[PDB]
Amino acid sequence: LGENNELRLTRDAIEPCTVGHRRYFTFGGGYVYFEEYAYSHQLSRADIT
Amino acid sequence: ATVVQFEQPRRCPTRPEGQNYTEGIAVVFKENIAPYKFKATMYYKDVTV
Ligand SMILES: *[C@@H]1O[C@H](CO)[C@@H](O[C@@H]2O[C@H](CO)[C@@H](O)[C@H](O)[C@H]2NC(C)=O)[C@H](O)[C@H]1NC(C)=O
Repeated sequence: LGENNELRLTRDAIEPCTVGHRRYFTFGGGYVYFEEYAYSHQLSRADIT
Repeated sequence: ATVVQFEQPRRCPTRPEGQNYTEGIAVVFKENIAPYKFKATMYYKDVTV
């Protein structure tokens, strides 16, 4: 998953695993939420100020 | 903890299609206040004593 619903084909986007990881990524018409490199849950636009 | 997002584009007002006009010729009449006028002839004789 790239930026703005783009599908990248080369998985060369890596990173040294870190404690405290917590990220939202644009997915579909909303977001997807990962905590500690683990799929937490998808989340639609309305639930972010 | 605190996480915000940018607002997305908006639906702009459609330009209204607009009025349609009928081309025509018009003659505007009003109430008549002029008296009917017609010429006549008077016949008489003045008398005196
Ligand atoms: C005057 O004529 C135009 C012709 O295009 C009308 O266009 C209409 O636009 C409305 C949007 O309100 C559509 O629902 C109609 O389908 C359109 N009709 C056609 C034939 O294109 C326009 O609406 C007319 N005038 C008014 C006041 O609506």
